[PDB]
Amino acid sequence: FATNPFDQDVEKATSEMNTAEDWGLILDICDKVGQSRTGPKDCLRSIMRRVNHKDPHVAMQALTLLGACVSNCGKIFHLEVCSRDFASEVSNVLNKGHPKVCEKLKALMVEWTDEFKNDPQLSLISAMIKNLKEQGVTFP
Repeated sequence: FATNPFDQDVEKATSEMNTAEDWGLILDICDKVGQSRTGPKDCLRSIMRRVNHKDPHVAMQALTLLGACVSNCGKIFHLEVCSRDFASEVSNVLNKGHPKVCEKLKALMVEWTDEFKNDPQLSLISAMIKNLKEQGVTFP
């Protein structure tokens, strides 16, 4: 019965009508995440639904929103991204996704492992990279 409070803003920020992702709507999303206990998880789940959209223009906009949340929301968001739920969502996107979408998601992962390298609680992204490399996936 419950609706995700991020769904509406995430849709406008990543609309197919947009020439590019709306940054004003991105920063408002980042600020909103930090206002509630469930903000990080609610937002990440909403983002991943848009990353899974049929139109790659929508999926590309969603990945820049994902990157902005990891950049601006701090450890609380990094912990959400460091989950089995995200790892499942990553392999589901890489197996069905457009090459342009796969390129961007894998690029973000390489950036995150470098950013998370000094935190042992944030090792999951590096573990996902190693696991995907065993399956023959390349990470430039």
